[PDB]
Amino acid sequence: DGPYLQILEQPKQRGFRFRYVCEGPSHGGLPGASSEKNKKSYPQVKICNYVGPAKVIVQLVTNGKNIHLHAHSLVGKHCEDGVCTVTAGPKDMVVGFANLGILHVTKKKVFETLEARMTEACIRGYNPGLLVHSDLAYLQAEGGGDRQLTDREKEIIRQAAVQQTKEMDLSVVRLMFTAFLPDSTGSFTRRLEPVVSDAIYDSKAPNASNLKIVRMDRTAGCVTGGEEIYLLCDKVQKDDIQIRFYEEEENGGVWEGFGDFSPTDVHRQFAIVFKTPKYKDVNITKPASVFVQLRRKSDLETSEPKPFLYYPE
Amino acid sequence: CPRPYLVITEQPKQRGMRFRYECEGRSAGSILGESSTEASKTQPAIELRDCGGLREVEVTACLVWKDWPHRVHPHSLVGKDCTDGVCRVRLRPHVSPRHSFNNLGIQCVRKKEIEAAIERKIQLGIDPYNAGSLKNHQEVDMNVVRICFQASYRDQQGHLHRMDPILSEPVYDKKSTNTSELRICRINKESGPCTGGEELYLLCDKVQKEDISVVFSTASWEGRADFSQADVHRQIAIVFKTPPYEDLEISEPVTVNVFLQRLTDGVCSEPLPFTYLPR
DNA sequence: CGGGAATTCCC
DNA sequence: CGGGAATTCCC
Repeated sequence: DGPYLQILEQPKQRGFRFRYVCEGPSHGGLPGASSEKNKKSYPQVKICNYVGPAKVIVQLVTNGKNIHLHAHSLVGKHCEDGVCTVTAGPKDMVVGFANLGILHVTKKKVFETLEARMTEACIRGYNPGLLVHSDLAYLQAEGGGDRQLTDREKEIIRQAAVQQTKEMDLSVVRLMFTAFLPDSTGSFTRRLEPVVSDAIYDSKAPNASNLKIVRMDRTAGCVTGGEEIYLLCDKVQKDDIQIRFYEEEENGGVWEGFGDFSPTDVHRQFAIVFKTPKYKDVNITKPASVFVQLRRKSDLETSEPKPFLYYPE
Repeated sequence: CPRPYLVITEQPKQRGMRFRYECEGRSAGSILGESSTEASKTQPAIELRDCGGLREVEVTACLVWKDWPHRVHPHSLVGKDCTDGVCRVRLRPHVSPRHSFNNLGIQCVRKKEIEAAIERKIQLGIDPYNAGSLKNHQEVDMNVVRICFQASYRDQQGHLHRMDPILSEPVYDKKSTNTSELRICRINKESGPCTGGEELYLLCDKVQKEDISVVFSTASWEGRADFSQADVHRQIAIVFKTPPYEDLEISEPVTVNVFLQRLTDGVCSEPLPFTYLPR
């Protein structure tokens, strides 16, 4: 009911490359679920119930039940150290994040990055038990920025920088927006409750990229199934992919069938040679208007439906 | 006047061998012979000629570049009696067929790894032809090396003799795509007319969209189907329109086997049975 | 081993 | 300123 942050347009979620360090960050800008063909739309948030000037920062937090710092790093203009700090609020309380880049540390150089991230955080506020170990907090900002601290603790983060690297999934990340209002002296120290964005999956992750049925062989087969068809497609994991044919019979249900193929019938992750399934009704003579779509058993992500035709005997 | 010498009585399978990185150690797939063929696996061998009178010879297999400047090659032959890029085997004729190097294997380095290794090589005194000291690195092919055999022997008094170096048929890496043996896994259909313009899918192995072609063969015939690079899906599935056959209207179909062929070095797959039909 | 995931390099 | 593909590392 008082001053609070809020996400306006969430990040896209799927279809963006976490360009590696060696690739050079200068590769693209993370969009918002909307950024369409001829109408971009970046991730923007608005401070609500407050109209004075502010400071809104963003960093990458892990995904899942726990919420810690991610080893990856945001990159861009007003960014640095994987945390972009845009200001905004003189009169307009909405702020967006254009040309946002997502690093991607090597599975190897993670720990060091974390340990360094955690510790450096063990000197300020919001970053204490919320981040590193929920058994500290004794930090939550003192008055001047205490020094490196003593051992044991200097070993508690290290021990946490470990348990965390182990469970960090570098193929997904969430943006964490944190607004800071000005508390006297004009300075920004009034830190509003943060807000996490949706998951953002690395399009270079075989397990979570967009699905696409790029031109396939036959656009129709006999209702007797067993029709062997060649399908060209974007990267898939033979063991977790499936070809779902389906029909939406008039408010009576929803038909669905799946093609046949051994994880061997998937060719180098881009082609799948399968046999079509028996339609819903075989004795019929009139051709069938059905839809086919690749699908991930894991996340249930589904490609665009391509029209398919079932013709009788 | 006869002088002892060695010869490659069997070159190493020019294509099909995959190179391994330090981080993979050894493997169950070693270097093969030109002949070979899954039924009669052969190994790359040599032989010593006019060597009687030589109680014992010593041969040393060690990769070297490939062209004119035959500097020691970065990678290294790994396997039996080796150690560094140099498989050694002492020999006494009264046999002399030179086994044929059985498990022999190549262990590639990393594009950065070069300079060092190649340098640590001469530093270690390994160079079948001697390179130089001023800059031993420019454009090196990590996909094509070449085995160089050598032999030497003593005589009455230690003084050893070195019988001229013998190069081998160029060996190519199976992963360097542009340098691997092409193959056709499956193929859309094998029926089809004779006119042409019949869309035929073709699931092949790794191949570059800007250097691949498929040609149907016949009696000294070679018609290649058309298709744009936009048809080659992620180098694993070439899709094409069927070409016409040497102007025919005959009702009796015939075998017009097809196959992948590289525009770069002409190399090509093993033909795949496909026959036309009438109009 | 050979297929793929992880990281690069290249246009 | 994206995307394809080559190089390495891993299972």
